[PDB]
Amino acid sequence: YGDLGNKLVLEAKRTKQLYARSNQDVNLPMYHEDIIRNILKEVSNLRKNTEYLKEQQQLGMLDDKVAKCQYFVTLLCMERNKRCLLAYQRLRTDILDSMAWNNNGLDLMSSSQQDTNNLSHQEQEYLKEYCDLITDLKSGDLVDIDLSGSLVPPSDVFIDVRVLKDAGEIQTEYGVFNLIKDSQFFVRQSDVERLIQQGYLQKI
Amino acid sequence: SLPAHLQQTFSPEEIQFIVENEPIKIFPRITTRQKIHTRWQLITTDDKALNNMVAMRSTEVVLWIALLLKQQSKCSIVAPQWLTTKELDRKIQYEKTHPDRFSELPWNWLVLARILFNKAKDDFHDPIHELRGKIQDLREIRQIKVLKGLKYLNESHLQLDNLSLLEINELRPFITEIMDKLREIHTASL
Amino acid sequence: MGYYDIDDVLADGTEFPCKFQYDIPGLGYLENNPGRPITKNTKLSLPLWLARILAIVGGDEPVPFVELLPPDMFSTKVMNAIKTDPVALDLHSINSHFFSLAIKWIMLFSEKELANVVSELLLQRAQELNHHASSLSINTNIATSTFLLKLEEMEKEIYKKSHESYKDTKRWMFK
Amino acid sequence: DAVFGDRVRRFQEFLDTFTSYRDSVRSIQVYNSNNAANYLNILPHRIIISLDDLREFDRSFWSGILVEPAYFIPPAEKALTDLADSMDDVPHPNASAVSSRHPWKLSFKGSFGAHALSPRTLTAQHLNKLVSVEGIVTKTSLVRPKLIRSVHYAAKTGRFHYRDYTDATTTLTTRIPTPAIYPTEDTEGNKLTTEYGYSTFIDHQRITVQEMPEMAPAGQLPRSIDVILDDDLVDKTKPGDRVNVVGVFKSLGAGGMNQSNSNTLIGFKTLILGNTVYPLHARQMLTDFDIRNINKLSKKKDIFDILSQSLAPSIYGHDHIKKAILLMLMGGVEKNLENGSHLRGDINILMVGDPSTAKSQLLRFVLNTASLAIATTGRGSSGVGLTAAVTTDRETGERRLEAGAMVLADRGVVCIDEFDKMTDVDRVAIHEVMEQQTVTIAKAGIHTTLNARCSVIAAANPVFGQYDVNRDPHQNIALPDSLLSRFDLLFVVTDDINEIRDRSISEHVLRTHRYLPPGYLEGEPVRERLNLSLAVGEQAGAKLAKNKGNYNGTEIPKLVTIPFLRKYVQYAKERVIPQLTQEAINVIVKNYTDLRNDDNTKKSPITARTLETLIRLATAHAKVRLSKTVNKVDAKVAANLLRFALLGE
Amino acid sequence: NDDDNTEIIKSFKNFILEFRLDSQFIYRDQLRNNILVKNYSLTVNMEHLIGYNEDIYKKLSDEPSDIIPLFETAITQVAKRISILSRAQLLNSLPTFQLILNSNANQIPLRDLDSEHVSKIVRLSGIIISTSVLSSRATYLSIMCRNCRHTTSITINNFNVSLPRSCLSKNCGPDPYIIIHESSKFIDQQFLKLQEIPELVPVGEMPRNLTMTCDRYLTNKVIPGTRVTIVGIYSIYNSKNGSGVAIRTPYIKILGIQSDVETSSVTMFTEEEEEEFLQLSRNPKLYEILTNSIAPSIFGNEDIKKAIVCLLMGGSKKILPDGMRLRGDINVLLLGDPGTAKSQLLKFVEKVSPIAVYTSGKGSSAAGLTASVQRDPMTREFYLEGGAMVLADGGVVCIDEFDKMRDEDRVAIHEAMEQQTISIAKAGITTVLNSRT
DNA sequence: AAAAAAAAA
Ligand SMILES: Nc1ncnc2c1ncn2[C@@H]1O[C@H](COP(=O)(O)OP(=O)(O)OP(=O)(O)O)[C@@H](O)[C@H]1O
Ligand SMILES: Nc1ncnc2c1ncn2[C@@H]1O[C@H](COP(=O)(O)OP(=O)(O)OP(=O)(O)O)[C@@H](O)[C@H]1O
Ligand SMILES: [Mg+2]
Ligand SMILES: [Mg+2]
Ligand SMILES: [Zn+2]
Repeated sequence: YGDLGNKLVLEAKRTKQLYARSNQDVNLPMYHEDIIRNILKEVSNLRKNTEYLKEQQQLGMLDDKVAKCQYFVTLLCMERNKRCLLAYQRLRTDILDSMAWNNNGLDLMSSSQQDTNNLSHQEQEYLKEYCDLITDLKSGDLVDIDLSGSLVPPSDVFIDVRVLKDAGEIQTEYGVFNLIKDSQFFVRQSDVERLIQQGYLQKI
Repeated sequence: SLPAHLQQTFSPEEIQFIVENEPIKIFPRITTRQKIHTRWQLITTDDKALNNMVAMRSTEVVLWIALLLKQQSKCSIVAPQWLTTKELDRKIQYEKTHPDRFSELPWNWLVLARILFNKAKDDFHDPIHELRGKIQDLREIRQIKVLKGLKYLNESHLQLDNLSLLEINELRPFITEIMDKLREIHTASL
Repeated sequence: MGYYDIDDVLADGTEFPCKFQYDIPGLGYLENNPGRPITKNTKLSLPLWLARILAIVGGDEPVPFVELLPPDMFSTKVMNAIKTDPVALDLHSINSHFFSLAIKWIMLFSEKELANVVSELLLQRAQELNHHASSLSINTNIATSTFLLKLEEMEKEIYKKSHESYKDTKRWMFK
Repeated sequence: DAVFGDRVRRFQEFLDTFTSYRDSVRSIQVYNSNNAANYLNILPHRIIISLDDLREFDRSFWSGILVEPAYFIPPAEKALTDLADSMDDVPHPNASAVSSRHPWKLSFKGSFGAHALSPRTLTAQHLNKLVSVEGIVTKTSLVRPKLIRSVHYAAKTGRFHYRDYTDATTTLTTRIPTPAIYPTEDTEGNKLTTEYGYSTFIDHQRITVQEMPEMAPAGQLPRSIDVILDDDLVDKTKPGDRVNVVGVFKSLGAGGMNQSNSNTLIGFKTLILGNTVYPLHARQMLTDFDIRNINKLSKKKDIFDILSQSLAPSIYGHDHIKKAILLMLMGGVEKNLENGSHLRGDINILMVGDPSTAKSQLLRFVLNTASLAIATTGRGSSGVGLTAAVTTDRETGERRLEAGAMVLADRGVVCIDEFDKMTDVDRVAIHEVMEQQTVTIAKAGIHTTLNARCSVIAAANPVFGQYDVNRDPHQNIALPDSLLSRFDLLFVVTDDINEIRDRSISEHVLRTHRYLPPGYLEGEPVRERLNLSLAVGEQAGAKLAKNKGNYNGTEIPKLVTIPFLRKYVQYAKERVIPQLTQEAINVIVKNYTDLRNDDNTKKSPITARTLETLIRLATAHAKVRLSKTVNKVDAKVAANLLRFALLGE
Repeated sequence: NDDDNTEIIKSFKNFILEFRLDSQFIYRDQLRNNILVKNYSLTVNMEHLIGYNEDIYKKLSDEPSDIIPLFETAITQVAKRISILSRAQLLNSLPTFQLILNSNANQIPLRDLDSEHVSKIVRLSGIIISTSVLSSRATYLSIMCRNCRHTTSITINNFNVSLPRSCLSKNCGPDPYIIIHESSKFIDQQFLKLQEIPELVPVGEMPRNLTMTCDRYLTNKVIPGTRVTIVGIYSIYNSKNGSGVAIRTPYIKILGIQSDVETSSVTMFTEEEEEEFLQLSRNPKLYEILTNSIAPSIFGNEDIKKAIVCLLMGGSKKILPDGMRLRGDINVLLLGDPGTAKSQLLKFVEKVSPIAVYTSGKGSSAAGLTASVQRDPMTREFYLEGGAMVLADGGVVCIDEFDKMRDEDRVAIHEAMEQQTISIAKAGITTVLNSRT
């Protein structure tokens, strides 16, 4: 029996649709590890049942055909439950890494879900270590290239940009940008991409 | 680049970039001949054309540099030969008289057209609306021919001699997947 | 065939008719009273994920423990209907994993008469898929949505990808 | 020109490829020849072809038939007639019967695809195309003969002349119209006398069919289309019968295109020429292993409880009500005597109870599971129109009777809700019918006795809002005693408040509402579907797939599926007619005497009718176990059921 | 004569092929997307036509019934130009394209229509009360003679022809012709009845009815009881069968229809409104933002508004393999003291619901609610006519003064609301009818 | 010929 496992897989598909329709890493859902641990306890029951069945089979009272068929059925049950659980976990890890890579490896606790408490603790430490790996990777031979930058090809050199949030004045190369609330800048494209990604600017 | 399924095909902006990384002709409005002054000394394009440049003469530069000079008053782009009414007329006649072969056109088709119509508006010797309408008619008939030819989807191969970049890009995810499914069905049946 | 593919693992859960060609005492404990053995030639609706292997192990006259009956999904009626008019037929009512299930079935059983009919099926439906994908609004009648609600689950990704590609092309073209 | 010959020879090749139709033609020929001159059924010259084979043979001819039947059907029937004329061998024929020249018109079956439509879906772009329409018969016309070819004779010439007439509705292809003027003079003036017995006449009937009300758009009324059919199948089915009619949908008539139009807003006339008819019934035959299953299950000791529990599994309680319903659906045999006139054969059940006790739901279940039944409500019916109505025919201009609510339900069962709320006047109709199972109409010069042997089940609520246990049963029921005495069984149902039963029924009902249709997810509502893939439809004994019936395991006792129960009742109502013996007679008379002289309070008074009810119930229970004789156990169970229905446990 | 027609056709074709705003030829792409989905029609907006050139609009407004067919054949000429290949020289199953118009001109009330509006384009609004069954019309007639017996074809337009006199060139009759029904082309036509809106009726008068005719794609688009906006031609047709002298009954030829419901009730919504609805559903206080929105002019009632919202959403319909039905609606009864604003909530509930009817329990009858058995005086046949509880199927019915309703009338609704189906048996008509509300 | 609304007994 593995029908419970199906309820997981179908649910995962909905999550994929959330990834597809939005085309943006945002509001990842809250885990379903309760059903997972229910499956774990029932498969532990299955495993102990297999161990006892092997015990009677070695005893000699049990019939060989019954033992072998029950062994195959139980092995298939474990295989399918493991398949469902790994199908869930692989998609979870994929979406985790996809949202982790694009925000410069900082996880942006200053602004995406706020407390990221809908993730499991194991998933949270995985996210932290992946951020560590991303920070480490661009510290090698690619120090002169920002990998986590934009991927839209550079089409124009001078653009108009409109401020979205108020701040003080920010130092730049040979200049200073005072972010007065609700103002428009006519500046270089290669100077405000970091601010635009952070959400402090608008109207590219 | 992952972004979901954006790792399999090219986005239109990438197509625009790869097209604009191509040579083009230019008539400069200024002079930068060396005194017989800062060196251009670029890495991915010959400087000797840019540095040894004199006004009102023909020279070849990359498209993005031409656009950058066109933003100021330092440029005058020369339109290609195929962007005129007398060439598009014979082209459309060729498509009309030949109902199976795609006419020969540069693979930058519709893309150089879009860029030139957007930016280089005041340098054309012909009205813009007429050229735009004729290009639309060309696109229309080529679309009809592509739709007619798409009916044959063999599991072995296919031939498309003279399709432009955008036409191939917008059709790849459908044709590729359908042919892959047919191949899988055939292979699983043997 | 992908282990971490969600559509495949969903499709593996469909139920197929089967026959116990070989008697096994003490079985059926997951379906009826455990103390009652299941007699010979007793029919159940077993899922694919165990029917594929349980009918091939044999165990031992190395006859398999179970025998798999021809499912009603692949029947003469459906073949006649699909051969008559495939464009107006709604496969979504028959199944949601029709194509993957058909591929699995034809891989298990070599039948040179299903591959050509199914090939002509999806080849004919691909043209209307392209026709609907190329129709971008500038909201629409009943025909297009009626067709879209007849589609198979595996055709939805093709339809969506084509629609997004055409939409991106139009968005770039008109600025 | 030569296209007719090409199509004829192509159809001849197709008939040569498939050898089944030739065998059918040979069989029909030999059967007719055997019926001719050996010490009344005659097979009509019609054959059914499966166009799936035609598609598998020649796609072009198949598409030509399915798109433009006008240019394709006539060559096919001509080729069939020629093949019949070559195959047959009658060296000594008759004179009048040899001139029939029946073209052997065809019938079709198989997959249609986009041509299996509904009366609402028929539009302009489906004209001149072979189609199949599903629906319910609403009304029919009269069978009137019409002429085709007249035979004329003149005494002097000795040569018999013949003239052929064709109309717009007679043939698929439009030809030059011909008037009905009898030719009475020859070219040389010889007097011609019309020769009856040599001319050709064919029956004619027009019927109308409408879309089923269930599959209709919200806030829309059902729509109707009209069907013309002649020759064979001329008097098949009746009003109130689900049909699937295959034929050609064509327009006819000038439709005001001539000068006769009074306004520009004129529409043409559309009409379908039926080729064949099939009964839907949402099939009705039984197999050998079906008989084996029925017999082996009837040999069980507890068949009646299993069958009773098999009715409406979602209704909690009401066990004896289910048993009475089972006995009613397959009630006792009718008795007729040369001196004793008529004896009633079925059983009627009446239920009265406080609101929300599952009476209408059980009645709806009985309607769904019955072979033939009609739904009726007390307030929305009128007794005059419930039995027979007088309406004028549009074609002939005369007035003819129309069958009422229960005349259509002859030999069926009629279910009535809000029985007490019906107007008192209309009740007399029931008083007329349930008395002798015959309704007599005498109005506007029509004198006829119509047969109606239906059984009536009714449910009514008491006069007060809730039943009063402390009150007289007579004053709790608004109906008069005259009609109450006719009903065999009176059942009273009350929802006594009890926490244990409340918990049980609550968990049962909550179990019912947590149900999901197979193969469909729970996030979206139920959506409509299309028809079956086939327009016309159609290892042994080792499967028991739908025999045992225990689809899901929730209890130790068995349960059987509904279609097998319908098969069982169909078999029982026909194959078994039991007889009673003296052993059951002793029990019947003893329990009647004991019940009559017990002298304690009872819900209803008893009389000689109750003993006749006991006899009918004993016969019904002798039928339920598939035995030809009545056992005393049937008498005991009938007595127990009556004692419950009259006293209570 | 023919030169002017060619000039007009050329003008309209130039308009179609040359109209562009910014960088898009809207009408050509519209034709492409219509042909791809098999919707042979085109929509023209008045403002674009006026902005392009004023002479074409002047000619269209002068004599519409003579000019429109020229435009509708120019459309199909352009469609054949831009949809098929010459191939140096077939199916050609493209009929004459349908033309649909939209406008924003000043509305004209029904009672304001008079003799000066004959053969003019008018825009007006009303309520649909009855829809006729569709009928067939001939467009391409194949005609056969009887004596000379040759073939001929007749093409018929729907705007604004009889058997030709004499034969085509021996000595045939006046009109020796018959109609060959096979190899003929037919279309669909439908009739509708329109009634004045209640708020625009003049003082001390009664509503007036009017007759409209639609054809092809415009048919089967509206249902009775829905407010609509119609643009069409107000013309007159004589009645030979039918007082006075030289009388002519007027009617309307439908060209364009706008409806508030937009025939939405499968999903017809595009992506923008879909994502807007999803974002609204993500609001964590949507229950309160909906409760506050139920009649913001009524103060104090909160549980009543919550009950009304719950009723408006409706339950979940359920079916079983055993065949039994489960109801999927909830019924709310307001039973209280006068002055507590009960009817003012009833009219607002009528307004909000997509399908709703408001009626009084006093002026009502059992036969006037479920189904009335009318009888056609001409053909003398019985047929069912819908009442008020069948018009509100799939919606909500508003009943006030429920206690003033007669006892005999109040009993017919029992089965209609407990089983959602009504059964009738009158004059031999045995029909079970569904009513879910 | 049959259904449905209205005033008076
Ligand atoms: N024993 C029962 N098991 C399941 N459902 C029940 C039972 N008794 C009553 N019900 C429920 O009661 C509801 C009332 O249904 P319904 O109106 O048909 O009943 P009724 O007793 O015939 O009522 P009425 O006298 O008002 O016509 C139904 O939804 C039905 O499911
Ligand atoms: N809570 C309220 N807030 C504002 N206005 C109210 C409120 N209750 C009643 N009214 C006012 O009462 C007036 C009359 O109300 P209405 O006639 O609808 O009362 P009702 O309770 O439905 O009466 P009835 O029982 O006699 O039919 C309206 O003009 C309305 O503004
Ligand atoms: Mg009830
Ligand atoms: Mg009020
Ligand atoms: Zn002639």
